[PDB]
Amino acid sequence: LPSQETCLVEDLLYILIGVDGRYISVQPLVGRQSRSFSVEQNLDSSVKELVNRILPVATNYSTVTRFVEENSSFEYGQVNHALGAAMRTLGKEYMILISQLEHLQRQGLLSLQKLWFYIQPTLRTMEVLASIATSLNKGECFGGATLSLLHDRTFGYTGDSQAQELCLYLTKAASAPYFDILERWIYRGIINDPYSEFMVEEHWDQRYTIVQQQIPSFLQKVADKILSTGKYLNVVRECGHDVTCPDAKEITYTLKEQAYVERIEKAYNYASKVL
Amino acid sequence: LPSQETCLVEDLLYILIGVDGRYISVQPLVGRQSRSFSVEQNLDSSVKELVNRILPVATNYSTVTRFVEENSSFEYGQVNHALGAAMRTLGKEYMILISQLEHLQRQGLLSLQKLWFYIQPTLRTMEVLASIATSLNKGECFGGATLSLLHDRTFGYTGDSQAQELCLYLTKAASAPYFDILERWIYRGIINDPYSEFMVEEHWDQRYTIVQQQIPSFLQKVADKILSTGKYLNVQAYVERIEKAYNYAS
Amino acid sequence: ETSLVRDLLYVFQGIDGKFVKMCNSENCYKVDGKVAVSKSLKDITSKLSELGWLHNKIKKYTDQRSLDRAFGLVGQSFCAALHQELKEYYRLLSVLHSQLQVESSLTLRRLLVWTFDPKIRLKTLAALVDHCQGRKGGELASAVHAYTKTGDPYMRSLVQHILGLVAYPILNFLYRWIYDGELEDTYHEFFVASDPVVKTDRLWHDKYSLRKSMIPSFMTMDQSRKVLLIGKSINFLHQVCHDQTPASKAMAVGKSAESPKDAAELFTDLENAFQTKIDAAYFDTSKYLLDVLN
Amino acid sequence: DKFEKETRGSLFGALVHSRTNDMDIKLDMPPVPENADLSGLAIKVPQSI
Repeated sequence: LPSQETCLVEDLLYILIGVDGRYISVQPLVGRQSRSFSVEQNLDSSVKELVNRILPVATNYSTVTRFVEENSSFEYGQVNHALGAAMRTLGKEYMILISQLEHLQRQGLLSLQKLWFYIQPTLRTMEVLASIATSLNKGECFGGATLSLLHDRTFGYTGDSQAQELCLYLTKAASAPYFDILERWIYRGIINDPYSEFMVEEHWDQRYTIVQQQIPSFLQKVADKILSTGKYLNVVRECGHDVTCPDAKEITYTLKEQAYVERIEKAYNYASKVL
Repeated sequence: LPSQETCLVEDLLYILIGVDGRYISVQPLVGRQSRSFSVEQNLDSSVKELVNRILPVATNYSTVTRFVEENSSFEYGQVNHALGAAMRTLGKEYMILISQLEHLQRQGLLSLQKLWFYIQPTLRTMEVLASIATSLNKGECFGGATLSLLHDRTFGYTGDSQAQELCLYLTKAASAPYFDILERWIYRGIINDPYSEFMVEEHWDQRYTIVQQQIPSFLQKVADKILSTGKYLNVQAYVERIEKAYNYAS
Repeated sequence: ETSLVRDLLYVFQGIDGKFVKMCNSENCYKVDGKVAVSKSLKDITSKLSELGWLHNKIKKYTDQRSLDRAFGLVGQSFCAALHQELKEYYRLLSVLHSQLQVESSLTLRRLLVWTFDPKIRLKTLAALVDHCQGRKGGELASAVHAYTKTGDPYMRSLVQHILGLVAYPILNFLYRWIYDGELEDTYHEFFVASDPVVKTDRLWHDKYSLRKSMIPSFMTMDQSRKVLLIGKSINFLHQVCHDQTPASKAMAVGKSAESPKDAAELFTDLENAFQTKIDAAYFDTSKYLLDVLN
Repeated sequence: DKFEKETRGSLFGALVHSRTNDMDIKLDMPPVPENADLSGLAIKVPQSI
């Protein structure tokens, strides 16, 4: 009777995980972004409006992890599998707060207000993971156009510390797969990935399939220079030659998204000369 | 329910020696080749995990019982009591690990699968030595014929490094008597065979037999080269030892 | 309370615990079997479901081998790799049994996220065995290397280390046959096979068919074409007694060094560093082959 | 041996805190930080390793 107010706390900590309560139902409804969780009323109308207040905060997280952690595993080598896997990592650490709250529930040491003040920065973290998961389903994006969207994120938006903070890490960690094969195309003239993400897929030195559906991760200026490099790198394929001339542009690594223009320019004049 | 489980932790250590247990009752069917254990009944359904501690120790005792049937009935000094001695040595180093756990068992630490990380390098170790011992004893193998089996184990056990380390160590510990007898034949020119320790059995017009109850680990062709070093002295690189013997003699 | 806490530790070590479900097949599932039912107990049994079954997939494979001499190369080296991740599975289960029994706490939300780093690890490792249930060494090497093509660098390092160890007999088949001509394959699980045809005195006759249908995805086809002549050119100098490594003796030291060097590290399959000195063997055995006639 | 030792310290990834080869560690999260009582809880991003 007063006890039941603590009992709905313990039922709340399961919503955040994404699973069934002991007196709060979980509906794994069709559609994502919003599935509805049906809160069974109990006597004292005030603590029920209060729980209803904190309820959307657990809800918007619980949908977005679910479909993207399984969808990622189905990816063929593409940057969206490195991306969905990095989300799952940040999703472990959200659950640390769920279990730290349940550690303070051995007897009631928290109330519904004391929970909200704690997930107060994690509300700005979750709402910016929320638009990622919706934008990459709208396009039905593949690996070249995924990175095109995430680029503007790491160079736009402000409002919380913790929102920009997460959004540096995960956008570099989507670009970093791309970079590893980037040095593989711009020096070795091979793709490892099943679908390349660049301006061109593989094939005189105009015999290419231009996909615009998979384009480079930045602005088009480096993309024009990625095509030009692959022309020098085609000539050596055209009639055999030393393809082990580049390695002195590989003693140092690339790894930039604040000055991708410089490393691609240094990857261009190096490829012009060894020809 | 936790108390009954920690009793059978203490009874397993006695079983693992290869002896009578306490409330774990053991019956040899035909002379410790198979031994049926009769575990207690409990209100825990961790009975399956009990039956999974039976099969390691199944192979424990049957190494030891198999190798002493050879070595006490003829007194093999060529291969079978050699391998009986390498295996008694892995038996001492088994039983000190049994003492390592009994020291620990007079404190609260060990329970069901606390011990099973000690059971795991040893499980891989004893299961291959036992599938080795079944074939030597019951195969009917003595002299070189044993070496020829252990040789096929080195091939078969490349997968697993722990498995590879045992049959390496057994196949060289089984040859260190048997190489010495062939060495005095190819170096000095003396041989005596009381148990038929080497292949060449005397009786110039003395014979240079290459028998197939002691078939060699090495090619039959290179065994000829052993044979004929000894012909003119008788009135990895262990094959070059014979070839450098062979150039001396002729 | 404590009963279902102790059940799920015992499914992690095998099957059963306090109740019977006894799934040695199927998809393993936990039935609480109590009069005390709550709806969070339904979600905890579906937690257990793919933890215990994916553990059981490793047991289905290494008991399917039953450690044997038939496929005692690659097939059982793969069971060897899976035995190194078998142990580690038991290890997060022993620090949870140390919390329970006196050294206390039950499973909670703490422990609920702790296991989920194994959970994703066992989806890779259960998928690695699902890929390849064949019993050939060549198509095992094309299967587990193709599961390295996928994204996710958390599992790329995890499989890369399985792949070095599936490969530990495979490169051990390779360089001995290249320098000298050595074989042990009687089952033909070496991707380069031997003796389809009768064995006669050499005159450049056949005794190797490399099989254009089973080449490891870490090797390239034009290189498998080069090594085929290397095996033939040295075995064709079995009509002289010089069976040594051709030209430089600096190649013979390498195989001996290399088998310990691969063990000791993190089990990395070198498949573009290896390709450098097998070029230099093709270059060795061709001037040697003409210099014994000279 | 490097791969085995690395896995083992983290206990198959069931640790995030400290490396241990003891199997006697208590699996527990820490008490709420003092920087997490001035602004509430905040998820640490593993930047710059």
